[PDB]
Amino acid sequence: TVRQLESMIRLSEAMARMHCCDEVQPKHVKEAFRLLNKSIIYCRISNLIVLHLRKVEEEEDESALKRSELVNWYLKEIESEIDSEEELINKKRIIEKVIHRLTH
Amino acid sequence: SALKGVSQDLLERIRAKEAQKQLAQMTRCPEQ
Amino acid sequence: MPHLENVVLCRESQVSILQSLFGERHHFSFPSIFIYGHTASGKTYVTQTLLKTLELPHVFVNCVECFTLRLLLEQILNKLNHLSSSEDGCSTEITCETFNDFVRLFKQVTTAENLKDQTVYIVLDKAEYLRDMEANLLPGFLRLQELADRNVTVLFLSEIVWEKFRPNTGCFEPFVLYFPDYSIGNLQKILSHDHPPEYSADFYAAYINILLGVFYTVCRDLKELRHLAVLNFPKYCEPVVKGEASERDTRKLWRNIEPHLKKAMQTVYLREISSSQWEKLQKDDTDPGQLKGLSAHTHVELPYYSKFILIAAYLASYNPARTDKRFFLKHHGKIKKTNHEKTSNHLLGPKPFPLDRLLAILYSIVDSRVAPTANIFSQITSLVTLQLLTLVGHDDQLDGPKYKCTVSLDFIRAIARTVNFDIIKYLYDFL
Amino acid sequence: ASHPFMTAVDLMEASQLCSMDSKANIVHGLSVLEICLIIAMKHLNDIYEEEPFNFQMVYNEFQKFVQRKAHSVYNFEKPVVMKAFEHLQQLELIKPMERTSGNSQREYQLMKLLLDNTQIMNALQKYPNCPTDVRQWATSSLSWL
Repeated sequence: TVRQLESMIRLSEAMARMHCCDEVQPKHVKEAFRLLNKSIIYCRISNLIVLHLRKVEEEEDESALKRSELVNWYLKEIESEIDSEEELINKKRIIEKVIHRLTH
Repeated sequence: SALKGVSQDLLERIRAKEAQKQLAQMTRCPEQ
Repeated sequence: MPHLENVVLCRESQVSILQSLFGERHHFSFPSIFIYGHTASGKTYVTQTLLKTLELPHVFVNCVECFTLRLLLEQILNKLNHLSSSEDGCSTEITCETFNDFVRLFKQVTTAENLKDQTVYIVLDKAEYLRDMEANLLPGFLRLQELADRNVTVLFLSEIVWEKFRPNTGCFEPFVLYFPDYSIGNLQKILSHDHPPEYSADFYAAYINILLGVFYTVCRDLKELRHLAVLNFPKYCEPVVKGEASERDTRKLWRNIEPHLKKAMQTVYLREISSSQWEKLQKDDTDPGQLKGLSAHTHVELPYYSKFILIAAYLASYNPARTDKRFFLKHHGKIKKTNHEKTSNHLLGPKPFPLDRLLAILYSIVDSRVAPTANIFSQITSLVTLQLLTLVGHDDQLDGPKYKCTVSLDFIRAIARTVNFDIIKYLYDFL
Repeated sequence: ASHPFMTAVDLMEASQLCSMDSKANIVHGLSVLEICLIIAMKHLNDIYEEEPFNFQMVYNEFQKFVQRKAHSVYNFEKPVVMKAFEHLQQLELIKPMERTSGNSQREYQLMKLLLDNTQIMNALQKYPNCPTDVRQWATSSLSWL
């Protein structure tokens, strides 16, 4: 109720406390949102993929192919956040495995 | 994409720049 | 060919099996062949085509149409004298009822040159209701080759597996054949073969793949998608007739059809959804609050003193016969038992209640007083025909019979919100 | 008309088709609805040590798996649950204690199971097209909400 809602605001306020961020950001409040769902309890890798593509395929005003012959179109909105090292060769053969869930 | 699509070199020198500075800091020495 | 292989493109390993058991006319086989499948339609449609192609003597009888052994053995001979010889037998009937005389009269019919050294096929449609009668007719077909001494092959097309009709003294063990299941790669091609002449091949097959991925998790038989895809044609070919969409465009027709499928995919295995569901909304120009068609049982017409009968009787079938003073006389002393939660209460089913409970709860829900006249107790027996309350097995006498319940609280909340009523605050399980 | 002699190949294939598990191959030609049902009563058998139970208890856990999942189109309605369970009635996968009530509705069944806790686990790797979010729920003993 109200006693638990005021505690969630403090979690988002203290989330950007170590990152040296002044104003709060929407990407920091959703971090504690997942802990509230799993509070009463390689599968974690498959969770951050479904929750990411759902927020992208809901803003295109048009629709092209990007079905079977254009499997590399779904890699554009995800390579922007990639800025490490091993997420280019090792994770290259992993993209074709997650997309197989819709094919079957 | 990256290998078969576009960005053949734009997303290639990112790891090369990070791997170049790591080979220059090997003489950092732990006790220093 | 048009209906033997084009119906299911996954029988390449079964045609060479049945044809190997046939051979010629003077070739024999097992007296009983048990073949069980799924949906009770895939193995039946292929039987009517394979037997009508090679032109072989065969009949078709059913064990569900007749509940007696006298009529089952009579229909077999009625469809046999017409093809026993080259000419008809003057349309003569057979009068028999003894099971021992069945093997005697069958030998006299199979004496002509047409059924002398030929294979006779006996297809028993729906062979899963033979255990209801006697336990002696099961081994009769397993040992028919020894008794009748004729080339008779009995076929079975039942849904139940073989290891379920085992008698007490055992029987002959024949060959159990299992047809392969409907493959995902072969079901897509059989649903697009029956293309109408209004379209083509590639243009028509594209509208099937878009519906298979969304109906594979909720349906599996091929006969269901055959009668459902035809009904979706009048509600999908709208941009084609108007001319706003040209040919070859499978990436722009899914956007306009998406809102048209959210209110139709939740009704699987139901052929009621047709051209009469949305027609009921046209006759509701005044107050569209009534729901007719999609969950029409939620919004129905109830009398004034009868709508409270189903509401009051719902609490009398899930509450103890003693802990009922909490909703009438609040001047008692509650113990607080726990205020256990996962008990069998409200989950085992309707509790048997007589008539003394209904005569003390309807006077509290209504506002003013009500006189129990003749039309007050009329909703007790009239609702039995309407299928709203069940009886405790056999019929009782008159000294206060017992009744139960039938329908849960799926539609009780919809009626209570119309005559200003709240039932959630009256349940005993939800403290 | 193309076998002049015999070999050890025509005799091995004829002995396997008449000895396979006829109680484990009937689940391959199913969808996901009835597949999740037979696993639902399997989890209830571990907590209820030999005792009957009706069908309304299976509906309590149906709306429990809908959580911890993103908002998509996988959610159903309500009448599909009784339609998916009725498909197992014509297959004789459940058996009453001794009496089938005539006035019983879609709530009082007290049925059980006609399988075992061995072939149900070995029939998962051979089933075609197994989702990743469904197979993990069958192997585990329900530890999440």
